[PDB]
Amino acid sequence: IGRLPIPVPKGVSVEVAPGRVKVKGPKGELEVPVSPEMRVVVEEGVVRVERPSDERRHKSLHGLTRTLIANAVKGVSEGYSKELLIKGIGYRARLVGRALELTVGFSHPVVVEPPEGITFEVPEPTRVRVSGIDKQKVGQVAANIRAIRKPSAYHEKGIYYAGEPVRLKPGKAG
Amino acid sequence: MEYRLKAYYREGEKPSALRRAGKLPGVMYNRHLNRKVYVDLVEFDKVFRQASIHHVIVLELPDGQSLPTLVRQVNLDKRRRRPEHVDFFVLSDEPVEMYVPLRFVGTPAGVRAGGVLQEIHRDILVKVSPRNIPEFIEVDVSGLEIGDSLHASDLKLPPGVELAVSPEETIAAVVPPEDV
Amino acid sequence: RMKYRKQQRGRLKGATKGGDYVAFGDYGLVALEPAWITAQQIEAARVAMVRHFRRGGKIFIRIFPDKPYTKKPLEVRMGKGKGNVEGYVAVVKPGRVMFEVAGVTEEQAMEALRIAGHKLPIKTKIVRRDAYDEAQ
Amino acid sequence: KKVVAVVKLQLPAGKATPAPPVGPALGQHGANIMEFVKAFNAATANMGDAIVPVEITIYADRSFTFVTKTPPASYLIRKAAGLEKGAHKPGREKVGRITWEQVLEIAKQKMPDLNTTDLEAAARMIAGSARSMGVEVV
Amino acid sequence: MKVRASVKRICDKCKVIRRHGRVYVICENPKHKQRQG
RNA sequence: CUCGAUGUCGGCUCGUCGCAUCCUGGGGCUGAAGAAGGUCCCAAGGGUUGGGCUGUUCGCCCAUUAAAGCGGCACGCGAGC
RNA sequence: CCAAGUCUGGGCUAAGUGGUAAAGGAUGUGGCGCCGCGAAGACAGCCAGGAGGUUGGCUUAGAAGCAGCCAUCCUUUAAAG
Repeated sequence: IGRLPIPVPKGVSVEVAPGRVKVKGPKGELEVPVSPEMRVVVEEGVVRVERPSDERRHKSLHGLTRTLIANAVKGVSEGYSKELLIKGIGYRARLVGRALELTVGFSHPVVVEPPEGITFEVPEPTRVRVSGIDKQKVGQVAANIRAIRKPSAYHEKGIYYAGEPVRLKPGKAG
Repeated sequence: MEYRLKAYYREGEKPSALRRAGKLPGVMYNRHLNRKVYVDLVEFDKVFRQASIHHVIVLELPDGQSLPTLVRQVNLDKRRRRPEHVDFFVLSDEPVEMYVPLRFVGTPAGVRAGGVLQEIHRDILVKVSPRNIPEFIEVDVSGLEIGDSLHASDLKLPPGVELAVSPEETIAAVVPPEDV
Repeated sequence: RMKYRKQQRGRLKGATKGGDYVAFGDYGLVALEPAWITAQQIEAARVAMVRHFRRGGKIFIRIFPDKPYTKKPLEVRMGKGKGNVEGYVAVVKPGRVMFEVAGVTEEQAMEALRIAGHKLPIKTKIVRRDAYDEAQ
Repeated sequence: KKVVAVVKLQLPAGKATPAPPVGPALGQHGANIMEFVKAFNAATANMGDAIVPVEITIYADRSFTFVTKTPPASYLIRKAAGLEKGAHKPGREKVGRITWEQVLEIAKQKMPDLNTTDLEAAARMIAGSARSMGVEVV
Repeated sequence: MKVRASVKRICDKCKVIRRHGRVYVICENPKHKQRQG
């Protein structure tokens, strides 16, 4: 009925492997997992997740494999870039090539090294974030950076994903 | 309106097995004639539930003998309530034993006056009027504070008049939740 | 608590059911699995209700603070004539008609009770009569 | 920091800078005491002793005030009526009680600004907010 | 915030999050770390 | 059980688990600006001074300290004082 | 471990509950009755408006919903706080 519906365009290399569905698009044959009963189809332009029963575990499973491989593919069509905005009079942003940089923790040696699909975009450096390939991996790294110097809901000099409105805890007397 | 499905062996044992089934024991009684029929709970209840149908009888279809009945006695099982045995009277004509639905408007002057809240003792009435009384024996009274109380006296006996209870005693009254 | 002017020393031990049930306002506490209960604690619930309510609409009652218990000494050895009377309570053991009117016209009264008891001294539930009840 | 929009101010016509609603109020909220106040004088000064409510700021039409708009329900009702402050307590007290016709009449009297306006709206509102304060119907 | 027992949401939009039997309420209010696991 | 018998205080000497953690870190929280506080969950690793007077373990006082914790084993210890 | 089915049949948990405890607290899990609803085409998702006496009681420095003790209505359709 509705918990398994997706379209598989692009001439996507959307192909079932040995326990893993290999979704190949720009570079990575993203591994979108596969459980034994789930089972799925991809014909012409239609991509469907199967439901070998209708219990709790499966139902979720459906939502999963579905949205997931869904990902795998839409992804492979593009790649995946992360929208991160650094903002803080107490911070600098520069790529250096294959590395973090940036700081508010007054002893700037902030040397990271974009794992993979991850590339660094500093055109600012306020608007400055990353690109990846792996839906999550990207999110995760972003969090890495963010958290490592970010929080501040009362006075702020931080790194913000999209830049959520974040709290505004007043201070001394007022 | 109501109905039922017949018995065989009673007093207790079998009926119990019934409860099990989903049927509680039923005593079928009329002016000096009687036999046991059985209670299929679920619906039994629904109707019962009507309550207006617990005071004011209705027609029960049993084997086709469409007849008139009211509750005259019953055993609801303390341990969870519900029953231990359901008892009714099918009635010819002479209705004297009536504890029928009682309504009244306590035309505010209580909790919207002295805060006084209205306690109801009767809510219902047991008098006479052969196979003839609705779901509303009724009365009313704005007086709702001074220590005020209304009784079987003032009463106010509509249509098929017939006080079969007492020379007063009160229907209810205004209690000071906090004075007045 | 209350039992003023009693008549004797004490009761003793036993118990398994009774005869509490009806209704009486339709704001009721159906005691469920118990034993005696401190006339005081009782007062607890009393209060509890009283306050929850907007502080006036009057509740009712139920089981009385009828019995007297003794821990006997204060903590000594054990042999006195079980002397001394120290606690006074109600005695309800098989789900009972704990009767609490008030005029809250609400699951509000529900609440007040709800906890007065949830607290109280045990396992119990609450409700309203629905099999009515016929007296003389 | 300085929130800019019409600031509602309930005041006493003839007067000119009510401590509570116009002293600080106008000033910091988005309006202003003595000047909004005196233009006001110019105006509400001829309608002030049964409740004078107006909303003010430096607003469109390019000016200072905004809209002088009929005394609140209950305030004008009582204010035409009789006793003093709120009935200390409404509903339970039943200390202030008006009269039908009298109601429909003052009702039409000030009626103008009435929400869409009508006899029923006027008298009915009178009873409603009237009771609201302590101005019940009797 | 932890309490072996009680936890009954309150940040009003306060959430019943099952985390390893961990009876934990998640919210948007530091006040509500409802940890009763 | 124990009396044809099990030597009970306190203190030494040598301790050994416990955690409801004193000090140590990890922590979400604040009525958290910093700082320093207080509030709980995780974690016993190591650490967990000297005197005074009192047969007192307790305790009060002196001077420190990261701290100078509670308590299990006949309130551990006479075949060891 | 040691004699004897890692029987067959239909179920439920999955925490190892086997292998110990309460008051109590819960979108656990599974099971059955009452309500509103997909064609007065639903709900979570989501557009826009979130109304005019409402902004009436003590405090009135403020209840003039969102300080607190009383009311519990009027206009008017997003429909009605």
